[PDB]
Formats: sequence, C-alpha cells, structure tokens
Amino acid sequence: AKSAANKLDWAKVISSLRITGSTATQLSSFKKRNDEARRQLLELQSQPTEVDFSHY
Amino acid sequence: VSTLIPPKVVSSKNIGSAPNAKRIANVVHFYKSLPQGPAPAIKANTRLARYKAKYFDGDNASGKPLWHFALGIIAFGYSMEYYFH
Repeated sequence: AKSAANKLDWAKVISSLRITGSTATQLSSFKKRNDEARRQLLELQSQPTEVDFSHY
Repeated sequence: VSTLIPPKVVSSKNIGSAPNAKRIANVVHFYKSLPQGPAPAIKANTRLARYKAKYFDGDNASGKPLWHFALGIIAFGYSMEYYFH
C-alpha cells in the first residue's frame, strides 16, 4: 500500500529539514506522491471491461 | 519519481561545521594535559624550599618573609655598626 511509503516519505521530509540540498529531492518526492495518488483514483474509476449483457 | 541522492553524501556537514576548528584544538589541548602537576613550591630546595613553602606559596600573602628579610637588613648594618665602632 501507499501508507508505508508515505509515512516514510513525510518523515523523510521532516528529516530533510535537518539538511539543505533537498532542493529537488522534495520535488521528486512530490512527483512520487502525485503518480501514487493517480493510480488510486485510477483504481476508483474502473468499470469491468465487458458490458452487462444480462440487462443491456 | 525517484528521490534524489544528495542526502546520501555528507562531507559538508562533517567538515562544514564550525566546532571542527574547536575539536581539533581540544583533542590536542585536552588529552595531552597531565591531570595533576609535580609540586607548586620547590625552588631553592636546601631547606629553603621550606622557606618558600611557608612564606612564598600562593597559599599565603602573610607578612613573615618581609619581616624576616627586613630584620636581616637591620642585622646587617647594625652588626657593621659594632664592626665600625
């Protein structure tokens, strides 16, 4: 799941505070969040491919 | 996308910190200091390191050597008074 990944991600953001050079490290993390969130809405969008040839 | 690798290299918070200058100082200063010393007062040892020990220690500013040395000069010219008499 995403939640293991995200706990480690946001914890690492608050660790990234304690250094500087996370200039685009955090931007890579944001991108990883984006596409992760994209698959989750993807999985919610899906309908079974075949028509319901029972009714329709 | 994959988190960047700058945080996995450190060699600019390890040499890039101000107390490093103090560290290399106080590893030399303190490590190489004998915790205790030899003896505070000992100059003129011939039973006159004892004179120093009683009078010229930093444990006293007592007026006794002053008195003693003064009395010496009184003894010096006074004896010579009776030598010149």
